[PDB]
Amino acid sequence: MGSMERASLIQKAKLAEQAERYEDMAAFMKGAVEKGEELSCEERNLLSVAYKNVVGGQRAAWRVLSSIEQKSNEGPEVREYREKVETELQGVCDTVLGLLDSHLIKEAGDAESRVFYLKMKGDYYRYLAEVATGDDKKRIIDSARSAYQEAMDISKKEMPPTNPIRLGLALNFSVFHYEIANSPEEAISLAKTTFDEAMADLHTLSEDSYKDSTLIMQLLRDNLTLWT
Amino acid sequence: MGSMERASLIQKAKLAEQAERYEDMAAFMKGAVEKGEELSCEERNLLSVAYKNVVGGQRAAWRVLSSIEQKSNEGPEVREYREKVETELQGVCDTVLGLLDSHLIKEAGDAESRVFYLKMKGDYYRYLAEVATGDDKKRIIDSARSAYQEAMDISKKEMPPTNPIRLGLALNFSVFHYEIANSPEEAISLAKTTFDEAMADLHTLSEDSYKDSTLIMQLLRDNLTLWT
Amino acid sequence: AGSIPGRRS
Amino acid sequence: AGSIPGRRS
Ligand SMILES: *Cc1ccc(C(=O)NCc2cnn(C)c2)cc1
Ligand SMILES: *Cc1ccc(C(=O)NCc2cnn(C)c2)cc1
Ligand SMILES: [Ca+2]
Ligand SMILES: [Ca+2]
Ligand SMILES: [Cl-]
Ligand SMILES: [Cl-]
Ligand SMILES: [Cl-]
Ligand SMILES: [Cl-]
Repeated sequence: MGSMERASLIQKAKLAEQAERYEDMAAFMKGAVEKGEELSCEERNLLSVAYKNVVGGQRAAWRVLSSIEQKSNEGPEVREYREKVETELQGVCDTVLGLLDSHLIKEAGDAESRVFYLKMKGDYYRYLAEVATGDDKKRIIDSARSAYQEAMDISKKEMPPTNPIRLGLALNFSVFHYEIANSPEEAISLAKTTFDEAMADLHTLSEDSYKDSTLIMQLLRDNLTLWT
Repeated sequence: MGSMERASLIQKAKLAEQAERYEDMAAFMKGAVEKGEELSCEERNLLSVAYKNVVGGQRAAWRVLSSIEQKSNEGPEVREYREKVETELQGVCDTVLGLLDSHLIKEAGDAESRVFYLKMKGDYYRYLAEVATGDDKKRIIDSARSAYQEAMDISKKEMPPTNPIRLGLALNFSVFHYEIANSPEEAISLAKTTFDEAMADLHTLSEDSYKDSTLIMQLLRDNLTLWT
Repeated sequence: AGSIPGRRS
Repeated sequence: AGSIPGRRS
């Protein structure tokens, strides 16, 4: 996307989201990132929404195919096609991780940008961990954990307990604990403490901020209900 | 897909449909067609379902973008991106039409295959007509009409009035009349006569064939309700 | 106005 | 178990 203006890439990313063309949206936002300038709050959201949708479709397909593959092991085609989807998913995760590493994270100094990008880093290593089975599942899990932990440490120091980025980070780290790290007690403890500390901070918020925070707190509650 | 076995392509097309990976499904079925053998009834359905989903997403996106573009004419980005999606849609339609012409239709001798492919030909010219605005909208519309008409003529001679292929052909030709050819009276007349002649043939059908036909007759009725 | 859904196989 | 939906912008 080197020949397109940064502002045109952003505008077309918004159009692609309206058209539910998330592959296009991601390519436009990748081009915007590669312009080398930092991203605004809105632009960070566009980047995240685009790749979240793309990899979300790949994860859903991988789970369908992995389930069929396991039912068959109780020709090579099911395995081959699951492998193809898995390779494409890993390529998307690697692309996002490459954008964070070159050079979004190192230029992100404010808590809102740095925590957001590090949560992203944890998320895309978590997606890699979901399909990892070889000599590097452990290293991938530790890469996810390390990114989440750095984001957690910054968010505790720099953000109020109701901050939506802080809440969504804790939500996803708790999912990491439950689904990836085989630590359901840590997952439940994190979700509970996150919810309770946000509840106690709600009195400080405007009507609109209250709606933003309580919406995410409900997602923590839904998980706790499923886990207990 | 030249290095993959025909049977493997078909098997992977079915897997892709289960995974809702319709772009993959279409590429697998394109590879199967290019093996040069005729397609079975089930295989024709896979080909049609794959490309119907792919172009259905492109049509939906094109309509979103075309609507935004018209609201702006009351920078070049909206037009440019609508043009990009439109070009991709036209490429998919051209690909399907190329498969029908090389060489599905000329080898299709049975009514069930020949009517199915000619209905397909009408459909993909109709999709081209939906976005056509230049010196060839008229020729594209006539290409759609001609394919539909040949399919109609064969289906009247060779299929019972309740045959699902015959019913779906009449449904889509009636949509062609209403939406493309500016002939709503012809659309309503075709849908009514198709429905009434199918109703009179239902007594000949098994319980399962009855369900298949009445389902499509309801689609004719829904259109008539919208059009009258 | 609905054409035939080529939704599922 | 639900992660944060990056559904809409
Ligand atoms: C990392 C991150 C945190 C928070 C959000 C967010 O606010 N998403 C919108 C939303 C809130 N509640 N639901 C169901 C969606 C995104 C990313
Ligand atoms: C050309 C064509 C004719 C008929 C069908 C079909 O039977 N589709 C399945 C269906 C029936 N009723 N609905 C809502 C879907 C496909 C293609
Ligand atoms: Ca510039
Ligand atoms: Ca062979
Ligand atoms: Cl494959
Ligand atoms: Cl900075
Ligand atoms: Cl464009
Ligand atoms: Cl033949």
